[PDB]
Amino acid sequence: GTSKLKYVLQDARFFLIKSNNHENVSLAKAKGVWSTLPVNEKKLNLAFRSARSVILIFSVRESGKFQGFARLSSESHHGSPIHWVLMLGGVFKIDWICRRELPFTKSAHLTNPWNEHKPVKIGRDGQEIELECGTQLCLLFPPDESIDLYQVIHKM
Repeated sequence: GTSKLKYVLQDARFFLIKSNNHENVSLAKAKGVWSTLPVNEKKLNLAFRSARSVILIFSVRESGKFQGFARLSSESHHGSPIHWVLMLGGVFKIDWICRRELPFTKSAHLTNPWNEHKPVKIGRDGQEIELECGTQLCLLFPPDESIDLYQVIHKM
């Protein structure tokens, strides 16, 4: 069902994360980590302290799709190096909420007030997505029955 998902997204903040290649998103899915340029690292650390949940919604450039979404479980911290394909700051730990894809064609009815009401697929890496549009975007994804949000809820 969708009820634990809606609970996780209650009063959350949402950020569009753009990746240049699929390999980086695959690494993030396997290891539960993300890293970003310093301008976005500061924004996400501020958001992590400000909100019950901070959700990163991932899209690989030119793919025409989002590749899933995850919740920050930590602020950034400077561990085992990660063989990203590229200056990058610290490492955020993340819990995946959905590892399934969603095509941009399916989110055409959602506009982001914090980016001039352009379709939510449009935005620079780090663009914040307003609460309502972000919640509806996350609910469009196909359910990921491999994930149990019980442990995610316990970290909030």
